[PDB]
Amino acid sequence: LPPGWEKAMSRSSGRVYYFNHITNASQWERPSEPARVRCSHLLVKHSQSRRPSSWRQEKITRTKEEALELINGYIQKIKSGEEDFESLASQFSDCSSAKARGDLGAFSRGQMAKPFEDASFALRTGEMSGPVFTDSGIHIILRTE
Ligand SMILES: Cc1[nH]c(-c2cccc(Cl)c2)nc1C(=O)O
Repeated sequence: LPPGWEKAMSRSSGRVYYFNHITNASQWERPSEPARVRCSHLLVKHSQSRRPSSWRQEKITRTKEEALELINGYIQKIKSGEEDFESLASQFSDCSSAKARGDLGAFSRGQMAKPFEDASFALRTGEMSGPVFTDSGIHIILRTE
């Protein structure tokens, strides 16, 4: 199985699934290193972010755990096809990258916060992370190239 990926048992269903401890991705389907990758992300900041401020809201008051709830909801809507990643990022990301549908451009190792970087580099093109925690807040990351 590729980097980060492990088999787990579903506690609701009893079926095996796969989890990635690097990107916090999880899926039923069995899965599945570049010098640069290109990603977009959606950031939900909280009261404990390094700067609890954004273009959406001057003073970010939500708790870390309320932020995780928002992230989980967005992942649901992306996975169900109810909303697409780009649209939720444009509307709801606390990163200024929201204005470019969450697109950050290409980057190499040594540039991003390590949890983000490691998540980005362990995704394959087209793959989406689960909740990824950094000092900025909580991200969902989409590897586009
Ligand atoms: C507004 C913003 N974006 C990011 C960011 C953007 C891309 C990757 C990572 Cl790790 C963090 N941090 C912030 C912040 O204000 O802390």
